[PDB]
Amino acid sequence: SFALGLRKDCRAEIVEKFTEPGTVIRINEVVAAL
Amino acid sequence: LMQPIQEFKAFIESDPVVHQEFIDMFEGIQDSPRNYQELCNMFNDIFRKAPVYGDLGPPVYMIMAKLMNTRAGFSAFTRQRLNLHFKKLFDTWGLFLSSKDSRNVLVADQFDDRHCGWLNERALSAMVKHYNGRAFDEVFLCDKNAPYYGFNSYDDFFNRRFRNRDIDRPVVGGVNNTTLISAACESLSYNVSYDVQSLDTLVFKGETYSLKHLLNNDPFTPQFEHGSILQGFLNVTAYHRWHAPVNGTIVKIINVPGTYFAQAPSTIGDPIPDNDYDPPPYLKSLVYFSNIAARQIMFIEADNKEIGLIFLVFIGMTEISTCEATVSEGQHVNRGDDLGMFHFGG
Repeated sequence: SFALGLRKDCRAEIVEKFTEPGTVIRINEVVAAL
Repeated sequence: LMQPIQEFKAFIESDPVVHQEFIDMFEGIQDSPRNYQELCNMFNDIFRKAPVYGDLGPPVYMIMAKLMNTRAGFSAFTRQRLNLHFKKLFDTWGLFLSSKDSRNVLVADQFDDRHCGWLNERALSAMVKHYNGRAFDEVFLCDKNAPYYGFNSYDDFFNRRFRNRDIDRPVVGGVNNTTLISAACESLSYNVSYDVQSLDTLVFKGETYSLKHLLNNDPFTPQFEHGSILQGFLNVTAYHRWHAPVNGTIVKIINVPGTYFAQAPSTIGDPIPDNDYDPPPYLKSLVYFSNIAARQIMFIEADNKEIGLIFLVFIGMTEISTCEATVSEGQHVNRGDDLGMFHFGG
């Protein structure tokens, strides 16, 4: 398992589709963006 | 029995409380293992051979799941003293899984009604499910004409690299766009949490992060108070290397000893499904045990100041709990480069 951590002051936002458990995460694809 | 299992058994017997835990955890179990002695004997078989394709999880997990699902088992598995032995057991196993002899599962042979080798088309198909019609030997770097597809050990196969990431797993938007953060592991979405915090104990609010625990009281911990966390789960057949999520500098790598077989206490006693669409209690515990499992914490300073300091935690699960970094503190990396990988081990 792995976890990515972002600060509150970080202007990047996790991509909403990944808040649904079970969504496929293709490595190198975008999971958060400014 | 191999010496590490001997010392493991001797430890169980050395402390009457531990010993009692290794009795109560088997209460009413009619199948093998039925006691801690059979457990040790089955370990002695498992650690001498490589895993095969077919089960819902790796082989130590499979024979441990019923034990993990008891109070007695959770108590035992949350003692740092015992976990030192699990570490040595799995490290010993991982030696074999790095050796030429572990290639014997890298075959197409069907082994029984439910299990087959890793080059069998059933398994080959499963491993490229998400690669959009491309085949195993296109996606991963191997030799489809060589024996064992060219891998020199099971671990080599387990940590197979991509033949051409720009086709199959591109750095979306390109390494030059520093406003994007990439997924570090081929995985499934597991949890996202916002406004994360620290807890004084991990009790009665199972499946909550505690920054202080997750990050092992690092001096950087306060910077991530109120921040957010995305967590993924890697299937047993997934690519198991780590890629850099940003262009940036490795600030700090910390290796934290922890648990292997601790599920969330709130799930102790839940049913262990005899299928595969239903998650067993352990696989409903990933947020909880990210706080306490053997893990590696990696702090990265993104080149883009608006992203800044980020962290990655690579979280072990049962026998797949070794976290090898292949980068060094101070090194620079681009989004998509190797950070390291998982191995069978402690």
